[PDB]
Amino acid sequence: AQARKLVEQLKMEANIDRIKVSKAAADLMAYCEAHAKEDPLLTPVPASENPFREK
Amino acid sequence: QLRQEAEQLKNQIRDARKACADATLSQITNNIDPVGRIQMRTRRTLRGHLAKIYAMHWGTDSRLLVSASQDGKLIIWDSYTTNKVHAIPLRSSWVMTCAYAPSGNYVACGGLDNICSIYNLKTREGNVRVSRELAGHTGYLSCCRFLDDNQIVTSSGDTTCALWDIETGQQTTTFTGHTGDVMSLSLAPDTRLFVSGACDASAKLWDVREGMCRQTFTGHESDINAICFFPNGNAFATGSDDATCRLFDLRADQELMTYSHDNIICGITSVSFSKSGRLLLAGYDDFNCNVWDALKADRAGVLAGHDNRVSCLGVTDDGMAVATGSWDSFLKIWN
Amino acid sequence: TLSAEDKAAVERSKMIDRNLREDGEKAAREVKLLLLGAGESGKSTIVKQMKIIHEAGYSEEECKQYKAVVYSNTIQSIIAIIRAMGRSARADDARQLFVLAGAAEEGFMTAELAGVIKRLWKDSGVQACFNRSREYQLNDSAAYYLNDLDRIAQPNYIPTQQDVLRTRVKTTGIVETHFTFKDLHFKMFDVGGQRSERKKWIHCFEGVTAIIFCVALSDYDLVLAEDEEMNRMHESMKLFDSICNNKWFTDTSIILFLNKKDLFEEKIKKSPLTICYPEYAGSNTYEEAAAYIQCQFEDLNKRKDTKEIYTHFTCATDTKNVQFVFDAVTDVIIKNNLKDCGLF
Amino acid sequence: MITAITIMALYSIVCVVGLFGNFLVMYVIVRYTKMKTATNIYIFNLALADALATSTLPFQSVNYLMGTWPFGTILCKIVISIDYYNMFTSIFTLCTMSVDRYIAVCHPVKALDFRTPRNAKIINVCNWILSSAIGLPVMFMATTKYRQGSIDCTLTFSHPTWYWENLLKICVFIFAFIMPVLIITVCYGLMILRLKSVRMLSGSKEKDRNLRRITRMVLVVVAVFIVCWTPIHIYVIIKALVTIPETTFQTVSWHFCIALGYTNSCLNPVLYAFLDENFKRCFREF
Ligand SMILES: CC(C)CCC[C@@H](C)[C@H]1CC[C@H]2[C@@H]3CC=C4C[C@@H](O)CC[C@]4(C)[C@H]3CC[C@]12C
Ligand SMILES: CC(C)CCC[C@@H](C)[C@H]1CC[C@H]2[C@@H]3CC=C4C[C@@H](O)CC[C@]4(C)[C@H]3CC[C@]12C
Ligand SMILES: Nc1nc2c(ncn2[C@@H]2O[C@H](COP(=O)(O)OP(O)(O)=S)[C@@H](O)[C@H]2O)c(=O)[nH]1
Ligand SMILES: C=CCN1CC[C@]23c4c5ccc(O)c4O[C@H]2C(=O)CC[C@@]3(O)[C@H]1C5
Repeated sequence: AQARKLVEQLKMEANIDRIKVSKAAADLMAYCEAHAKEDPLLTPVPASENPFREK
Repeated sequence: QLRQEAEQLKNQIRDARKACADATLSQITNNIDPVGRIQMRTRRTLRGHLAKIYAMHWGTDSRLLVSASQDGKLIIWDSYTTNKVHAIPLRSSWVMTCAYAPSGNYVACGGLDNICSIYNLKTREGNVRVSRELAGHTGYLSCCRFLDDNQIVTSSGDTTCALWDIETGQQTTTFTGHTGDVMSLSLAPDTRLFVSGACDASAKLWDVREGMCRQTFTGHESDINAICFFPNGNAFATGSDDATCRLFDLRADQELMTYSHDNIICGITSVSFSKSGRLLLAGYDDFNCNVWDALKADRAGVLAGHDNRVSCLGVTDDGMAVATGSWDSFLKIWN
Repeated sequence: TLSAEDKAAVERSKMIDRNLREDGEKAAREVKLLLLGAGESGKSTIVKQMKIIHEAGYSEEECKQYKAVVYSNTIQSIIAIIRAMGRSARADDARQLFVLAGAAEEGFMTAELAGVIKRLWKDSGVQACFNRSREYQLNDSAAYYLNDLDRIAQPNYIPTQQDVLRTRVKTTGIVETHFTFKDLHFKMFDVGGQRSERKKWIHCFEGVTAIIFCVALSDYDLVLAEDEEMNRMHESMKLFDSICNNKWFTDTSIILFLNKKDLFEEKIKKSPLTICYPEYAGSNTYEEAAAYIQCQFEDLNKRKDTKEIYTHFTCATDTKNVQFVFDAVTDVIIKNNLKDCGLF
Repeated sequence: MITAITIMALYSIVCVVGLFGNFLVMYVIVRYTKMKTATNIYIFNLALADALATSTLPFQSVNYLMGTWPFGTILCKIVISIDYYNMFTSIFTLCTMSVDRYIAVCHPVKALDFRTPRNAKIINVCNWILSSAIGLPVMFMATTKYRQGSIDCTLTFSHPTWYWENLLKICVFIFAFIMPVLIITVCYGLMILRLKSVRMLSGSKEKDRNLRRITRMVLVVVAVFIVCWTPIHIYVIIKALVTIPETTFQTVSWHFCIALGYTNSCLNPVLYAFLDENFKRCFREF
């Protein structure tokens, strides 16, 4: 009962489409340097617009 | 019998994965400039807990977060002015999960009481009440996430995930298939998928709609303690106990990048991503968070200042903050 | 420069700070006991012989929370019975749709609750519909709420303490028992429900005052039903070994309760004592056998210079069992106060 | 000839060692360890009392060296006032620290809800207030007099000089000698008996070593306090009882009694903070 449903679950996980590692890593990197000028952690934003300042 | 059939077609699956690999992520990012060394300072220390913090979730308004500890208190903080907006007295002190709704109207918690409590933050009386308690699980509730105002997905100790409906209290969908205790789940940015990891050192992606596992990822060997989707939803990162964070993948279904070092042999409790996705922040058991480069697999900086083990972590939605809660009743927001 | 909004925010946060202050100072006076035990070791008897208070605590805060739970359960039950009606009685159906819309629009309690407790009891087919609804799984106390809620209609109704019990979901896992004994408060936890992996919630305690590890004495010659190859006292010993040699429990005191005493006295006379311990054959009496069991169970403390074990033999009534718990706890409190005073 | 030189040198060394020890204790208790536990508040206030008690020592040393008081009237008004203040603050914080340990041992259930930091704060506030409530009746009467062409500012009393003077003498004697020795011995003796009866310190070599170390470091506390405060009180009471001929021997004995009291004030941080195991834990981490 459990073994047959495990077999069919893992065999329907078998037949799915896969793109190459190069394409997925490439567009992950492309997403990385498409928002790089927006992320405040990578490039520290000026303290004038920073809402976390000493009072 | 059919055990050999399962073994040989699993052999077919990871043979297809091996044939699908032609270049690692190291070689495709071997020419980009690194982030170098980044320095982050604690602008806000959120004192007010008196016990061991275990969970933290930010808010969509990027200003209010919530954290839970072992004193039976669920404190909604303020990142801007350091103000305790709410502090709910919990009916179960043993909790290690807390969630914050995308609308900001609801907050969740759960733990060894097998109950996913939901609290209404904007009742007509002005205080915080209890709306619905989600019963049906037989194990400790490790991570819950709010899909919307109506649905919430939970990971339990009974090796099954569950999708709930708030006004009925019934699991509309059950996500079975884990041969081990699921400890963390992360919702997709498009709220159509979610991926969870378990003690069997495997991660599984599920469809919220049709309720069946699509992919499995067996990169880790110890367990899975944390998991977090990429901002675009095409990858995720996994924390574990063998001193390794692994960046898995969806459309290619392998282990892309290994974030491990030979001096940080402690475990990992928490992972999060920034807005750009280039900065994977991971909490560790050696009392400090490590900041990793999600493309170069090297440490950029260390978030010290916690004298006890870091337990929970989260990057805010607009990327301007990183809150780390740890086992010393304090939270720390960094820039 | 901050005005009324920030001033009110600061005042509210100060109030939260004070509330956390008294709550933490109250929780510091408690004593946390972690009650362990193997299969049918006798934890239920230990719990039930300390029957003083179990539902006592934050009674005012309890009754002011689950009102939304009550309203949501009532609206779920009425929409469930409306849906189970399908798949001369239309005016009340329109009334039920109206109270459905009112509950979707909150509406508090002034108008909708009076209508929903008035119109439901006028008809006679409601009981038949509820009986037909039992084919599928529904709320276990829907009609119970219906016939024990219509008697009161106050905006802040406090009928009984039983309402808090019936609305709150019973905890399958961690179990809380809070009793007091000689001006000191005890909070005992039963972890019998949690049966997945203890390695990921034993650290969730990490600092309880004492452990109440219970062992049945008469399981020395008994064997488990799981493959019929494991002795029950041997797995009790291995659980005690895992608890004693634990990184989270390295200095806490363990109070071993050897519970099945009269059954042990019955078993010694007809059964040999060499089944559990083949290397031991000293006597056949109750005293030496029980003492040898206790001695072979206390040497599992691999760090005897810091951790203390207080072993007691309890059988049936034993008012002095709680006294033994209190003595061990006050010894632990003395050690903690000496640690706090820079003496120990 | 050289008696003044050696007593000035001994005053100087006891003053600098006391000030350095109390400053180290204050530095550690502010920077390295915090002030959250009640005993930390107690040792902080003891450190302040000892540091402010020994800060008047250069004034008295140069008063003896120059044979006169060239510091005016208000300066020694506050010096004698702060000396009477500081002896009572240090003595009373020793008394309340011993009471604290006795409560933590013999009454554990009550010490759960009594040994809170705010309770220690209000006890210490009442301590310095009650020391001030008898140091301020000295503030309004100490003054500078002239005798034999030299300046001295011993405190001067009303028209019944002997009655008020001896009332002050017997009151400070009974309070700051009979009150601490009785309280300290009864509290520490009951604590040591209860530790002898308790399980965790008996029945093993390590446990008996721990119990013997606790008894040793309590008995050395009582012994150092009694020995260092014991010659000055009875010497003052026999100077007040019978007249004494003026000799070099009585001057050197008086100065050695003063030095022994200030040596207690100097050695309190050594046997009260450095011998605490929490401070040892803080020290071994760096
Ligand atoms: C300088 C001299 C002459 C004046 C008298 C000083 C008195 C008023 C001072 C000296 C030491 C002080 C205490 C030192 C430390 C603390 C801890 C703090 O968290 C609350 C106040 C409290 C308890 C202080 C109260 C006031 C105090 C007793
Ligand atoms: C209680 C024990 C431990 C110590 C007692 C010490 C005191 C009481 C002793 C020690 C040295 C003593 C002094 C030594 C010498 C002299 C000179 C003599 O012409 C008059 C008495 C006088 C001034 C003594 C007074 C009492 C004295 C101060
Ligand atoms: N004759 C006799 N019976 C005893 C004695 N003490 C306990 N029991 C029974 O032992 C079972 C343990 O069940 P329990 O619920 O604790 O199991 P658990 O580990 O899952 S919580 C209970 O039914 C008790 O009547 C005793 O002295 N004499
Ligand atoms: C060791 C120094 C403490 N001092 C406190 C005040 C005083 C003193 C001591 C003991 C008993 C007293 O009555 C008394 O008053 C004072 C006095 O007469 C000169 C000696 C002292 O400065 C000294 C010790």
